[PDB]
Amino acid sequence: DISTLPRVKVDLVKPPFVHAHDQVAKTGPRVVEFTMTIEEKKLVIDREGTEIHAMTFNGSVPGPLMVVHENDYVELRLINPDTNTLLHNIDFHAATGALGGGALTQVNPGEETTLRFKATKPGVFVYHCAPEGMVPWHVTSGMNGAIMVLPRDGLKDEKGQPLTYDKIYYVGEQDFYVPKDEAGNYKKYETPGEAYEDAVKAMRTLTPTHIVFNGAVGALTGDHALTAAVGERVLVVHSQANRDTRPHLEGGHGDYVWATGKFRNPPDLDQETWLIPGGTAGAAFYTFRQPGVYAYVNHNLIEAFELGAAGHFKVTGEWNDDLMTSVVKPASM
Amino acid sequence: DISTLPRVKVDLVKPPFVHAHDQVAKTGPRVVEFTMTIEEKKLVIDREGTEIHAMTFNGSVPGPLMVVHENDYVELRLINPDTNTLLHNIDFHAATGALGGGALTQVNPGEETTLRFKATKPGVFVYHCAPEGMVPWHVTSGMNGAIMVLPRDGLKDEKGQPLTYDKIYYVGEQDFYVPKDEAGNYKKYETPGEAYEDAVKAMRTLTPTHIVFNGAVGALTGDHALTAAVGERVLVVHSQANRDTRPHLEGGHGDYVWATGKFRNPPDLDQETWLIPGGTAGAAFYTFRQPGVYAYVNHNLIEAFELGAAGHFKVTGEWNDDLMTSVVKPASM
Amino acid sequence: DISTLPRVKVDLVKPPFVHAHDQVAKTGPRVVEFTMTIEEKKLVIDREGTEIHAMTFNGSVPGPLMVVHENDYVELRLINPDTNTLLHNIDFHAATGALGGGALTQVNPGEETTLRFKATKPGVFVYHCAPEGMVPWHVTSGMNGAIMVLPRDGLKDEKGQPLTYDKIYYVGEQDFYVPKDEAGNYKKYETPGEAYEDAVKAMRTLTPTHIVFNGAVGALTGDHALTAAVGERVLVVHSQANRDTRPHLEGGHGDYVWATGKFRNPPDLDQETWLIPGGTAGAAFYTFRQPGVYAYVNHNLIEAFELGAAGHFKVTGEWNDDLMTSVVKPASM
Ligand SMILES: [Cu+2]
Ligand SMILES: [Cu+2]
Ligand SMILES: [Cu+2]
Ligand SMILES: [Cu+2]
Ligand SMILES: [Cu+2]
Ligand SMILES: [Cu+2]
Repeated sequence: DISTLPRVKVDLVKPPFVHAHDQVAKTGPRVVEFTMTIEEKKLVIDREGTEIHAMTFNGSVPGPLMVVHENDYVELRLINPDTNTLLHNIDFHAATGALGGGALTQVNPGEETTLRFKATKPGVFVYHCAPEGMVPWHVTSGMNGAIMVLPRDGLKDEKGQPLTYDKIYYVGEQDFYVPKDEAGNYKKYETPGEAYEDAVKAMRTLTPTHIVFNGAVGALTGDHALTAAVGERVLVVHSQANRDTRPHLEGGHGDYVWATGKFRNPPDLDQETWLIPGGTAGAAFYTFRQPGVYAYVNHNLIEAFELGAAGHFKVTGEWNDDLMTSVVKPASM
Repeated sequence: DISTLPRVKVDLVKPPFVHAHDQVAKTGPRVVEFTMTIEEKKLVIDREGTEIHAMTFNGSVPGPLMVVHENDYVELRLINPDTNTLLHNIDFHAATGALGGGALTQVNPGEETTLRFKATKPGVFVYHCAPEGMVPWHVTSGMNGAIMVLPRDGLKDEKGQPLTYDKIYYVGEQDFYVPKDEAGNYKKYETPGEAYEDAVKAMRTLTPTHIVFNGAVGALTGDHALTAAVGERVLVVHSQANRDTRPHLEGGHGDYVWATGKFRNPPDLDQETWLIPGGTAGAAFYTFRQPGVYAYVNHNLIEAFELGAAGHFKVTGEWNDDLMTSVVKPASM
Repeated sequence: DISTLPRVKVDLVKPPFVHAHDQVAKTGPRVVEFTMTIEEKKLVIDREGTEIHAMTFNGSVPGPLMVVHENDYVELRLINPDTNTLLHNIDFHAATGALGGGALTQVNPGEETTLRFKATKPGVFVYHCAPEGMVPWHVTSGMNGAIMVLPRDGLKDEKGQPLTYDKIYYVGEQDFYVPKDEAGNYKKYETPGEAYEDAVKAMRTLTPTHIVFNGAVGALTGDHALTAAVGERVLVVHSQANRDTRPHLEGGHGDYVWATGKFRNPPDLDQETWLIPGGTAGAAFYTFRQPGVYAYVNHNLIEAFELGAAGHFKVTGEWNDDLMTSVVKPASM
């Protein structure tokens, strides 16, 4: 059966960008092959130069977004180079059985494996490392991502009508728990393991030191701000593998939102803010109507502006005065 | 076009009360004019006399609830008297563009401005101050409120049938982060700015010192308890601009609930408790069936009874023994 | 009227098990009688032998799950033996009036009472102790449970079709706040009251020391793991009376989920993870398709694997290679 199915290999791209794909499937079910390389590396996450030892899928935090269609077969080749120091594996929330594949993908440095699973349920799902005994440590070190399983006939609105996006971005939100000394300064380590004992103590406080989008404070700002134009329909996929988040587009809305990310359910309309539970991926669809800068944030504003969970959207186009206008510019009474 | 539209001016009232309005619009679209004055003032929030320097819209925490209809134009005159010390602005989650209006409403003390925006989406929304660089500080100082955009034909249930309320109350929940000394006592300041550095440090703990309804512990109790009668249909609007909350009416339910507050979506039925994400406004509809005192609380009972997120509902009428009855009063075995 | 109704007495069983009942009612409305005895007792909650003074309904944490049908009358005899030291009562989120019955069920040690209420709304609800002045203390000491009010014609899917479960389990999640000394060690007490002052201080931190399923770390693991077989339809009822939780079945899904637990609403489909707000009970329906061990967890993995919110499901049957297969077992590159 499967031997008879067509196979296509796809090359992943770095978040927030997404690899090429078709919204409406043009072919029948296929075996979609992906390759990911685990990479333990140092990452500086803030403007003060705070450095951590991140555990990543393909060298990025979050790991890349995989896109397939309902009933396609996902075949992943997972490689753990001998330059790494820890055992890793992968748990797909999209898969059925063996801890999402975690029990079948345990690879020590210098090992590799290939897992295949049927994408039976449509929606956006979280995937993350989950080694027995140190699950939270690997997950909060940046080892998680997301996979999107699109219905074979694309997305639809609450009334069964087609929803087509012009652009898609993947925002991975990550909570970090950096160990601190007596005065409150962050500690630095030489190797991932040298941080273990301290890492566990920091996690137990349940209080993150940093909460970031795309691996670092201000990563989606400045020259890296997300872009769009008035009239463009954008789909924003957002994931949080360990903690709740409440995305909000300052100046806009979520026209159609799947907060818990499962497409067989009708979307919620006109959302101002939505709750994505820790360990879930959600998606929001919006058509830009005004140009300018938009602040895409986790709406616990302390987490957004003090901890790092904030990004920018830069939109081009003509301003619509009917929707909004300054009748009297700020002036002296 | 707009010059041709009828205009009506409305005077806001102090929460939990709401200004006069029509549920079902009796006129076509209009320009609804509101005026709000920013007020930085000292507020004591608990029984021990803990005092803070609140930043308010119209002198209250929360700011007043504005009510308009879908497709009406909201025109707000925002005044920042020269008696204030900080720059302020306003971000309407209900508006489209320029950070909800935040980028067009920056007023220094002694300045005023007038913004107009089209209320294109129905539902209850949060509005809050958002000055670049000190957003969380202003928001957690009490500078937020809510606006309700009613469908032109009023509220409807899950089956498209009309829902009419007899009473409406606005409960604004506020998380405060009061700086403390070594022993755990709250610090007092002379001016808002003298608290800034300390305020930022307290917020980063992500742990509120107080979580209150209507600006203070016990503000909606005693002589200020919310009132209703058996048979009355009540709509309770609840907002939290920065933190998640889980409202619950002890002794009752949310017959029809819009947890994320957007009316184009069908309400959730028979809710015991619902989650309102930080940065969102929700609404719950309930018909009282029993007289007595009801405890309206944030159902994280520590936040409710230890931190202050609890209010009272006092309902008059006849007790229904079919619904509930004490068969054997507490007595010695 | 009620005098004329048939009456049946039911004997409760210890969680995670549930007492015998019919999904589809075979009789008309009845008076369902239950008896519960309050029990203050010492409980060790972790592997290090940490001991607490729990306040329980029927000697367990959580209290037992009660099952009745819509419009049945629940009659509870609540006994507080003279061996107990505190006053207790019961608040049913399923009931209407008098604080869910809390105002009518205040019993001092050596007292008992009998309350009756009409189960007018279908769904799973939380019930908990709520004595004026020490509500959070009693609730976070383990004094809460849940009651399920099934529609008279059983559960149905999003399309009105019948949903029948073969097995049902009740998972009660409990957040504990154990007082600690200067070094971080847990304090031990002789009597419940001797812990009061310290208990209040620990709760105010809003940071649990333990978050467990069925009263203890690892309570639903090993020989006590939940069991099922491939092909079996299982309903998992989950409750949290004070704090939000985000259940997730590692290796599976929630085919049909009522996150806020009210059956008059259509279920959410194909959920990977769902949010149950503090003070709520939810239910998830799943048909096992693969054998093996599944990790049922609160998906804030720190709370799950460091604090104790994790259990096991052990499923028997034949492995399905179409759904998942290891193409290349972990091997040296
Ligand atoms: Cu790993
Ligand atoms: Cu906002
Ligand atoms: Cu301000
Ligand atoms: Cu309650
Ligand atoms: Cu009690
Ligand atoms: Cu997981």
